[PDB]
Amino acid sequence: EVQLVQSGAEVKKPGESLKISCKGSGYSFTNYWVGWVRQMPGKGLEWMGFIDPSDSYTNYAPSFQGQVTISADKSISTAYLQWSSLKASDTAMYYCARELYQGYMDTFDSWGQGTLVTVSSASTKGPSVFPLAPCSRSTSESTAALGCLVKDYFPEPVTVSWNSGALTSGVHTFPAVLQSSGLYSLSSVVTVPSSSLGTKTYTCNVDHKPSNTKVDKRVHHHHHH
Amino acid sequence: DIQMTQSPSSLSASVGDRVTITCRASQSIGLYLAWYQQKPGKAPKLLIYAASSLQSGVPSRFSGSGSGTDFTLTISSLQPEDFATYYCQQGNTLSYTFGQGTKVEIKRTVAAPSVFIFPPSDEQLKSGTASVVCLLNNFYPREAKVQWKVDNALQSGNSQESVTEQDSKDSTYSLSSTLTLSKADYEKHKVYACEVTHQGLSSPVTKSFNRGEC
Ligand SMILES: [Zn+2]
Ligand SMILES: [Zn+2]
Ligand SMILES: [Zn+2]
Ligand SMILES: [Zn+2]
Ligand SMILES: [Zn+2]
Ligand SMILES: [Zn+2]
Ligand SMILES: [Zn+2]
Repeated sequence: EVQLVQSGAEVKKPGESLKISCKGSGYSFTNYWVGWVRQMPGKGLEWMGFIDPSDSYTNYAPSFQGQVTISADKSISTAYLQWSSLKASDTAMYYCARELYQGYMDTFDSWGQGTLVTVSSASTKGPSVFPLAPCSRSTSESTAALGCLVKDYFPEPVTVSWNSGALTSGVHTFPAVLQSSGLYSLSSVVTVPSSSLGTKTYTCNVDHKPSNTKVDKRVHHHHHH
Repeated sequence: DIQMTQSPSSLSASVGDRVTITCRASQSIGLYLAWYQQKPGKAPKLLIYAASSLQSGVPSRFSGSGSGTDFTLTISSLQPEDFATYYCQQGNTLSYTFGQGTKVEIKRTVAAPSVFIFPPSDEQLKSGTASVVCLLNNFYPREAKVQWKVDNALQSGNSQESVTEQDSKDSTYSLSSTLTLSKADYEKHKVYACEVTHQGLSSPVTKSFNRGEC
């Protein structure tokens, strides 16, 4: 079957160069054009341009003309997207796609899995983890919320579990926000019986692979400050 | 420079509904419009090409119509696997362009959020910063207004929020908003409050705490 497989996620600093790849298999590579598409965080699809691997002809969207280079090595059925100098604004998911001409138009009938490119001046940093717990006397309903604030890390992602994975029901782990500092922050919360607050312990477990760190935080509210 | 405009930008629908999404081109593209589906984190997939031709393997509940400048994608009898974002794309020229996308979300009954406020931890304060968090749990629809007040003054510019995708069990949203102050500014004030407005609430709900009595 037709497959496009892209190179792995990249985390780069502004000004660095980058070349990402798209390997086609299960079909005759030189027979089909390969297009590239950008998707910025939380945004839609944008056409970047294409290459005809049979003659190396390339064509770019006006916005991308001069900003990036598309190439192909047909001997290894591989297409490439390249930047000589990255900008933070280049942060996005990049897809390659095979073009199949049908109904008298080009269609993108097979897509790569995407390559996530993150460009930032930030440096790798593990999170600090802080408890989210109600004020001592503010729990009046029969269920309470507790959580952990996972702050000031880079790059994404972190993974958060509760009670070593024993607690999954009612957990909401929110999308991270990018702070003005260039570091991410997210919260993870769980709703639990108010009864259990003095009987049961709740601990969040926060893994951050890029920094090789893991932080556990027992959620508590101390009775003096 | 053919601009594609989709409408609506989002809609809520129930399994079994007939859903219609429209796409307008800034100039005629004849029949040369395709439709794509994308789910979060996943690659798009081709559904329809040349306005009305169904892509091999795609369920026949997807249909397309239109020509010139006005096009429609219709999903008859919406299925659970159809909640996703849909993009149109013109291929009249070699300079392809996509519409901005239409997100098809799950309709359910109104549900008011449960609201919680969390003071900053002592360990965070030690480091010089105070994050105050307001949680809105399990609400529907997505539209919600969260306002922070400190000593009864409305805050602006110093909070960020994010929202989960619809819950797999109850199709609700949850939202977290974080107000961030320096420790020195945090210790200047007494009253910390988040006020929540939502269709499910007859009047806004405020949750609050007083520094020194929390
Ligand atoms: Zn070669
Ligand atoms: Zn206590
Ligand atoms: Zn003590
Ligand atoms: Zn503490
Ligand atoms: Zn919840
Ligand atoms: Zn004040
Ligand atoms: Zn206290």
